[PDB]
Amino acid sequence: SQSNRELVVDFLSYKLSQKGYSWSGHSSSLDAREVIPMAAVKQALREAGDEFELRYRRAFSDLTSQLHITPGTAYQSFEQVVNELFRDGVNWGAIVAFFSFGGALCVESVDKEMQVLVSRIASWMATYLNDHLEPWIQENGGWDTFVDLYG
Repeated sequence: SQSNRELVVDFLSYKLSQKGYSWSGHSSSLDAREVIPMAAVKQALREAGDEFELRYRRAFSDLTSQLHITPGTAYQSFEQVVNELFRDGVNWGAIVAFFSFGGALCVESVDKEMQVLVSRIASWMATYLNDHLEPWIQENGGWDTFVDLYG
């Protein structure tokens, strides 16, 4: 899904900019599956990832330090480490923790001067979302529901 790549890239750009860095009248019909506009998915995910970042100073330290992310890291290690964010199963709060992990991974790579990692990390996130999370999402009321719940 394109829309998921668009979510990833928006959330990351947002987080990088936030830390001072850089990435580099018609409604839907009812038969549409998401009738909620993408802008509002994005806005809600931005806010929730911001809120998640404020509650959890700690998180990912074991996870990011398990990762030891370099230009040699494969997707499979990222995947393994992300699986642990979902150890107890998928729910919307763990989806926010995932995006937030990706964001923190990006900020860390630009800090250690490995800009090249940004689009890889995004790509791993699109892949993870599409392989692993999107099937749960589209069976749990879509990003429409996520906006309902957090927006």
